[PDB]
Amino acid sequence: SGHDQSTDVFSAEGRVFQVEYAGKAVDNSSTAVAACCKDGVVVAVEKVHTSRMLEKGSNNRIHAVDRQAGICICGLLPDGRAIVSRARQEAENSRDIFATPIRGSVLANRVGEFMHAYTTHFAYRPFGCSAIIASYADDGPQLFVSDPSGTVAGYYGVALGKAKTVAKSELEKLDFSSLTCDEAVGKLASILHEVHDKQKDKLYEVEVAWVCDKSDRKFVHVPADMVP
Amino acid sequence: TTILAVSYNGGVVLAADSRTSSGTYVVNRASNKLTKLTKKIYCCRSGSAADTQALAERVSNYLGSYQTDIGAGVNVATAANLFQKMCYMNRWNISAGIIVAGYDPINGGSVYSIPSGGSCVKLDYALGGSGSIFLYSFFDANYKPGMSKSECVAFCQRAVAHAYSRDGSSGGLIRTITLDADEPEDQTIPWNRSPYCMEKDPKYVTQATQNQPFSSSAKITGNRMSSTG
Repeated sequence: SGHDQSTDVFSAEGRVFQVEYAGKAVDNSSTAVAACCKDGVVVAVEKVHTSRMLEKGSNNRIHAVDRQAGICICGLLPDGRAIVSRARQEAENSRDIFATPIRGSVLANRVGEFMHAYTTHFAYRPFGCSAIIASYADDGPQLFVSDPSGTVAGYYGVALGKAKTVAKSELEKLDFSSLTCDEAVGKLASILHEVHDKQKDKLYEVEVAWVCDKSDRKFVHVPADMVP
Repeated sequence: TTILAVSYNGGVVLAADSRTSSGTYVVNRASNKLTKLTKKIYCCRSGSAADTQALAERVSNYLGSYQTDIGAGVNVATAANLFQKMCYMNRWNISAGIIVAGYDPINGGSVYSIPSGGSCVKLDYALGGSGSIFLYSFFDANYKPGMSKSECVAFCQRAVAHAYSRDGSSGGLIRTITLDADEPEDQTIPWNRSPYCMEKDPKYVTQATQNQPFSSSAKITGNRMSSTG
């Protein structure tokens, strides 16, 4: 029973239970989807709205980290914002100190080591969210997923959340060598519409954001005309 | 101290005298003032040897850590902005007048003057140290941008010489280094074969007519060189 109360503790099988648990908070959360192209990278996320009366852009899951890099949180939103607030602090340390836009490869690894430091010590709990870092710095267009463990991994296409399984099947049908950033918006948004349970989560919208040669390698929410 | 970077098309040339004086006595005759930060990013060092050396090593360390973790080369900008921050934080304690020059594949041949204050000024060519002040006119006249790698080296040598020939503080060897796509070419012109010196220039052979014999005529001849004459 004591093997799972803190993150400072391996079980006999050799796994941190508190991190697998935070990982369950991601897989009961609103489905996020992203796709790395040659042109750039696209992140879509379904936001499940609790009340009918929320504004447009309430509980914004996608955040600019720097000009070229934005996180899309999937999991506990508030935790995720602490990640974003960090990722930012790192991305601006890169501009202040080292005079350069943070590389996407670094920014992901910087965010992994942050989410990891909360899986080591007893005082902290692991982060409830996965982050989807989408950069387009000098290392080309990059997509990365930092999960609660701190495990960074680069993706072409990625799906997080409660639909992860079915949303990943639909990402495999795409050809990632071919697709542009303009097609991708339509297909990822088409995916999140298809997988989303209509009976459980009646009130929802599909916040999409990209960074590509279209947007001047600047990370922004796509206009509301491209979304469907 | 005389230092100068200049950019040619592909890359840059740093050039330096090799004299560190405690004012009027030459402590070291053969100091390398060109200090490697990374493979292709050298800084020149004017002012207190101590302070530039301590900053060159402190920055060469961060660029090493950076270069490892990003898993790629360092932009020269990065070297200059690190060197600006450290020259700026301590601008009151230290006496450091730096030139970060170098090559990265993105921007090519970049040169940054970081003088005393901790300003940081991307330029075509920078002059630092006591013996800078002589070159400024010499550049304005004879410098002509869009030089070949070969000429920019032969020039910088000529320049560093013109400076160290007039400046007391500056003198000795003219160390250059060319940083471009290819492997760094350092060369060390010894004084005995320097491109210019006042001693060997035919302008200054004929001595000033100061001494001048006891004569019966206002007609200036030459100096008195024998007691018999």
